[PDB]
Amino acid sequence: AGITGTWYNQLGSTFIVTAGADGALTGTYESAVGNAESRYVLTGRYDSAPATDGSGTALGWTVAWKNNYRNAHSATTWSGQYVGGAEARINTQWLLTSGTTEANAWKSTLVGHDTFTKVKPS
Amino acid sequence: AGITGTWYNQLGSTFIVTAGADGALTGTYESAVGNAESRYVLTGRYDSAPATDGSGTALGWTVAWKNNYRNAHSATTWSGQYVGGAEARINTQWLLTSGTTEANAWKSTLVGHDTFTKVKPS
Amino acid sequence: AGITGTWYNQLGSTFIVTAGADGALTGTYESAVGNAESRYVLTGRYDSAPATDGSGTALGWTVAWKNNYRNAHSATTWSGQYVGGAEARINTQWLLTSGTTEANAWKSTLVGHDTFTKVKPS
Amino acid sequence: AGITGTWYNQLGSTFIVTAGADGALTGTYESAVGNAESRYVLTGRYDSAPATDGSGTALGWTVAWKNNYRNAHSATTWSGQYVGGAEARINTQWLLTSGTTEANAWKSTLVGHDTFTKVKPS
Repeated sequence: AGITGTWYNQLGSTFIVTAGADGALTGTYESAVGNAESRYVLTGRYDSAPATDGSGTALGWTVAWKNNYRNAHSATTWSGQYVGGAEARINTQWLLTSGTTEANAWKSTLVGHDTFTKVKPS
Repeated sequence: AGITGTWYNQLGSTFIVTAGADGALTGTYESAVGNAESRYVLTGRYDSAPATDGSGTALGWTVAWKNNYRNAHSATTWSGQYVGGAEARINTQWLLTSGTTEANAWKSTLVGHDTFTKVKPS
Repeated sequence: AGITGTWYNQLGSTFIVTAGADGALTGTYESAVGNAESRYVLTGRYDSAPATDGSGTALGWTVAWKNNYRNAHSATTWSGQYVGGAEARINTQWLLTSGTTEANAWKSTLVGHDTFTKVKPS
Repeated sequence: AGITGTWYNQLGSTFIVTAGADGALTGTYESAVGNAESRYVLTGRYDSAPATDGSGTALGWTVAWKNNYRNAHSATTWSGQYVGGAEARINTQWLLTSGTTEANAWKSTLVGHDTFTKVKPS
């Protein structure tokens, strides 16, 4: 429970994630709101025995932007924490790297944040 | 091939990973050499068909810092690219997130970089 | 209008800043609203001829967390952009490096994000 | 106390910087080994009473990529620590932001690292 299920960020993006008993996160990422080729494999890990003091649950997952149809030659990883209950939400920061020449290494990695909630937004 | 194998970073951390045809990354991590008290589960994704024009192969992976010995209440994700050849390496940046309370949420995430080689460092 | 003035983020921090003619940012950052021993010097840079296509105004500044009464032995740099208009704001990502040692250098840099508006939260 | 002076990274970029006794950092950056058009104002802050326990000296500075010649509608912030001695060096992580539209704001900011030494490498 808790992590398992559908999450939406505040810009029309989805991922259905199942959380395993050991600490696994596997699922998909529907980069577009719906369509079977904006969909990408997702896998990750989470603190499957988190503090009880009212801290968040630490987690991260990875998606590589290749599927059956498309390749961005790149990948994103999210790192953050899960908060349950009233405003259940996943707070993250993310890195998105592209394969580059050595020459372009330096401009290879974008950084950002993102918040997913259990209820779609506007 | 290439990616599958054992990897070392400047600080003597190690990880043994398997790269699957799909795009799966599966192995373990160790943040303190010698001992298996720092053996944690790694799962990830990589670009199973990258752009042969000389660019790196994009990938990322996650490690939840909980195993059967200790629990850290935090996870790390690595974003980066793999390069093979005589100087084979994985160059990454990473986010380390600790579960916190609303209060310390601003102190939740560590950022860094990491270069992994097939050869143990001095 | 523009950048020059008073800004607020969600957590009760303010800075007052003057946007110099040729590209300077100078001012003070108060981490606690109405608290004297929490003012620190701010210095920065911004794009003084930003585009005319809707884009934001690139900017960044720095605070070394040392003043008259306190010294954290650390520093933050904010990088982001300014948007004027009805919903004026400065969207930022920040890095916070503390002085560490060789050994502990890995755990030296906090990463995050922040948004300042001309009009207080609640 | 030896922050002021000339600094190099491996991609043949320099900055010259003067560190006042008030926490100020003023200087020039020059992404080209030589070349007036490649010069940009630099301004920052550092910790002017750093601990003497073997920790680096925390600092950061900003550069807005507009000068008397060019405008890149962006700015970099570097955050990091000065390490003196004979292996003297400034270890940083940086954030590069361009002015984007709200639409492209997600790919606004690059991340990376950089090391500077008082001596040009390879």
